[PDB]
Amino acid sequence: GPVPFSHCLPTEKLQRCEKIGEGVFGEVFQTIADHTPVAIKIIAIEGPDLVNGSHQKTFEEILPEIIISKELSLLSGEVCNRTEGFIGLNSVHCVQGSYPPLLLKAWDHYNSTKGSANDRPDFFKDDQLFIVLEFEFGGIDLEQMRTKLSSLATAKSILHQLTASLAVAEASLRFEHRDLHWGNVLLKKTSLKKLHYTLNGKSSTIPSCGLQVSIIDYTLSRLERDGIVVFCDVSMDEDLFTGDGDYQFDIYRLMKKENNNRWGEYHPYSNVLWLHYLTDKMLKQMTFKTKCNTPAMKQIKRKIQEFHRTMLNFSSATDLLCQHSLFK
Ligand SMILES: Cn1ccc(-c2ccc3scc(-c4ccncc4)c3n2)n1
Repeated sequence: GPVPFSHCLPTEKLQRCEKIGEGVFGEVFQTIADHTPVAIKIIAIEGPDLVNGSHQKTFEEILPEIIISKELSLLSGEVCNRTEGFIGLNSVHCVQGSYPPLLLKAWDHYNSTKGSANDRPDFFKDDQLFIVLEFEFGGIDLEQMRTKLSSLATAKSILHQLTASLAVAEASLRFEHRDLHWGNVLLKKTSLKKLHYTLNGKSSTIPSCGLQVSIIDYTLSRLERDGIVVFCDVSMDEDLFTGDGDYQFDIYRLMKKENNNRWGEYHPYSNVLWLHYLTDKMLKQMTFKTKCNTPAMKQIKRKIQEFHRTMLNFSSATDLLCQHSLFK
């Protein structure tokens, strides 16, 4: 059964913890094990207390996120349908105890530097259960990189990586992310010039432009094996479908329109919608350190604009990857 925090986070690992994200779900810390950054996602479960204004998940209610995390991580090791484009999962632990004071330290630093929407997680008792997910460190989200990318060539690499990753997960797992807003796309330096994927036994490469993309956050995600479907049933959620101020909140409505409010079904067109929303962010809200000044550059720009105009007439990330001119 469950282990103390110290089994996941021995002192040295606790001491190098630094907070890098948060949600209603809980907290994400970066730390170092064997000279290697990792991301620790910590989720309180099974307790009656509100956390960040919401009821804690049960073990059952958190299983889907663990299952989907695992399935997508394992694609990096598969043969017919292989991608590294989802965040690697290193380990999952069920932990019991009060929140480590050293994590409160890191939580405070973050709250005074960047400010938190969360409760200070200091009210947990020594019986409190958490799930600790240890992920590879995927880098920084596209939203925080709004002003940080080199050029629209980078934008194309990112759309290519995302399209291939989703297409491999479509082919393998009948996967839909269902929440791939620009907070859920992480970017990391790679020295690899070419990134590799395999779709239904056919291997290809994507120019990195120095970035490795990692997809994160499976809150809303859906996939299946041998006809067992893991999905988040939002048929009755009301809030999710009433946002505005961003194309993001249209996608929730366009998904529900596409799937007739049946979230158990496979509608890979949801992945096309999210890729459309991301293409839209690339063209409208990203600002690049270099514009498209030279001929070849304006070419790429027109191709991404042509992608923006055309991609919604494709049925899946698989259909885009295989049939869209952007990728040829
Ligand atoms: C199921 N799942 C897989 C990753 C995630 C997630 C959620 C929120 C946040 S906020 C920051 C990260 C993160 C950053 C860097 N490297 C990995 C994860 C993050 N990761 N959830």
